[PDB]
Amino acid sequence: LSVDDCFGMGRSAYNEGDYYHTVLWMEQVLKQLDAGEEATTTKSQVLDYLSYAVFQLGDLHRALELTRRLLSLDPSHERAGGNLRYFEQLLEEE
Amino acid sequence: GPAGPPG
Repeated sequence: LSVDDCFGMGRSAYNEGDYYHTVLWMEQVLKQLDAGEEATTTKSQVLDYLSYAVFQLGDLHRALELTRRLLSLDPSHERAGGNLRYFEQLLEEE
Repeated sequence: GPAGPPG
C-alpha cells in the first residue's frame, strides 16, 4: 500500500463512522509523510481527519495538539480555526 | 462538536 492508498483506506473508514480505524490509517500516513515519503496527500489533509477521529475516541488533549499542528501548516483552513476554538473552550471547562 | 472533513 502506498501512502495515498493508506489515506484512501482511512478516508473510507471515516466515511463509515469507524473513527478508531481512521486513526490507525491516518497515523500510518502521517508517519510516512513525516519520514519524507512522496505522495499527493498532504500533512494538512491527514491532520484534518486524524484530529476529528481522535476527538471521537474521547481524547481532547490529543485532538487539540493535532488541530494546532493543522493550523500551523494550514492557517486558512476553514474548520481548523473553529475546531481550535471549540477544543480550547472544552479545555477551560476541565 | 467540532466540524470534520466532508467526505
